[PDB]
Amino acid sequence: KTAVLKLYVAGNTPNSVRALKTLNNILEKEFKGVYALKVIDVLKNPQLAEEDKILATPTLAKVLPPPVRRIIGDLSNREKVLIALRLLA
Amino acid sequence: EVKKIPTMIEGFDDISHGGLPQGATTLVSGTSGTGKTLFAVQFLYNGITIFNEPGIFVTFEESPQDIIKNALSFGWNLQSLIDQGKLFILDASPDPDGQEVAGDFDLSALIERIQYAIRKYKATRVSIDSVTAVFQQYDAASVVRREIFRLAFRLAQLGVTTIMTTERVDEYGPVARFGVEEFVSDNVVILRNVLERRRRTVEILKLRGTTHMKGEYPFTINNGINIFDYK
Amino acid sequence: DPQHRLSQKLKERLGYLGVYYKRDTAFFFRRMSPADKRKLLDELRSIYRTIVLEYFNTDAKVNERIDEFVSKAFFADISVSQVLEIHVELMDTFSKQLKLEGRSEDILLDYRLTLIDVIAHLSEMYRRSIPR
Amino acid sequence: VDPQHRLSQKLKERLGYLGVYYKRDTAFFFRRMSPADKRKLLDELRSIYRTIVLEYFNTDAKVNERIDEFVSKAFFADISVSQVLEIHVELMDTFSKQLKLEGRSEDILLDYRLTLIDVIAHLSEMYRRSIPRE
Repeated sequence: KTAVLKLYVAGNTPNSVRALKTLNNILEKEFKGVYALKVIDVLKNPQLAEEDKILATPTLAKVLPPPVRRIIGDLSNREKVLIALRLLA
Repeated sequence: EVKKIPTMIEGFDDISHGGLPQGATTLVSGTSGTGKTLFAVQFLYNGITIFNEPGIFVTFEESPQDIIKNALSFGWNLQSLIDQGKLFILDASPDPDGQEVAGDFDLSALIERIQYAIRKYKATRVSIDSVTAVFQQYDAASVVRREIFRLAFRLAQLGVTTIMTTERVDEYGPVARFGVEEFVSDNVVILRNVLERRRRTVEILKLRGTTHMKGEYPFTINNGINIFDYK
Repeated sequence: DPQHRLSQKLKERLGYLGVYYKRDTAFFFRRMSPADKRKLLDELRSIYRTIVLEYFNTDAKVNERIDEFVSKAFFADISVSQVLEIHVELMDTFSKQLKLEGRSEDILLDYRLTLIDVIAHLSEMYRRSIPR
Repeated sequence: VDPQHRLSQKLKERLGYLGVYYKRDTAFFFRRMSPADKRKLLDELRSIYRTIVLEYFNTDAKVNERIDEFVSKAFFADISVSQVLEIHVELMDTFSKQLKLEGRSEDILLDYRLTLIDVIAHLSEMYRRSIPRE
């Protein structure tokens, strides 16, 4: 019932903007529980992308709930995001 | 009118009339077990130990810890260079716990990580092994293709000399798998390994805008690549 | 200089785009039962103590427990003072343990960088928060 | 007692006097300033911090109110802790070359790490109250 998430984006490209939009509305409306979403621009904070071995943008790295998993893409296929937040089997 | 930097790989600077085109990308293509990875390591190893030019090794399938020990298997201790901060292995291999795809994407983070590593370690030489693996870790060949081009473009702008290793289908056919020779096009080196006993060969298929010895030449793998019989 | 290397580290890891968030007031430190209050406090102590002893080690990754500490501090809304209290108490223990060994307490001063590291991160979450 | 301990007790004392949370005007943030107004702000901060450091550890000084003046300007300008550390480091670098030219020990510079912790601690508490709370 706690989410710690990092969203790695690349500037303000449409894929990144879409992913942030999708991900935000899921957390505030269909998620219940406490969460913190960190949005990181790899063009501005590359070292953070090196630490987490990020290759693609946008990338969603779930820290909590366990186990740690990565989701790539603008997050159009929402179910893959819901399963990670545990809101659906 | 194009300048080259010496690889110091025995016999290569001669068949290539100086070495690799500075500030450019050279493809090094071949089937499995042709010495592409060995070529890529030796390139950076010499750059560091002979010319004190730091290097980045980008790996797409092999883990960094299997690069270092497969290098031991070739006769070189990379961990020393890493510990002096002259060699950096960028881990661009997949996460074994898996990566789920849930929409469209690009490889911007990869490009920025590489640029960042180049500037942090002041590198002038980069090796990328093996770029075809990417096509199999993501199913969007057209964006993968585009990102590889854009990576080459950025590497050029940063004024860095680069080797990209590439898998082949067969010893005599398409130059590189997934048609990467259509974007990274100017400089191509092919490595073959065919049968009594194995025969290994190196061919400089293309080195656009400059001179090179043409055709296949034989080489042996004995503590490095050793090319011979070329006058 | 470890001071120049804390500075460059902060430029590399901080200055995020934004932090979106939802906290529950029921789980703030100040609103917890006396049992849950110090249970939270033992976790913070453990993580920080883990951070400090691994901070100057070359091949360790202190930054993700720094991030775990900060997230934990953030969701409980613990004050900066409480963080400083954790540092001071831990340093006191290190001090009494160092006296029994007859060794210098001068290394303790370098852990002040560790403290600055943590406080910087915690504040950056707040400073980069996108309320509502 | 130990100044680390009474830096500590002093921070607990300041908890009751703060407002529950604060509201700043984004128009007055550092990131929206002209390059000229930006350097105008950073030099005032540099000047104030230098004054804080050199009067820090002085019993008969009112360092806490210049600390409060530094912190207030940095917070309402939305200055980061990172930027504060940069100010400290430059000053310590200046101090270092001046102490070597006088042939004195650079160990006092380590004592100023406490001064830095004092300022950033206050600044960070302001940020903890930069979002709505109850």
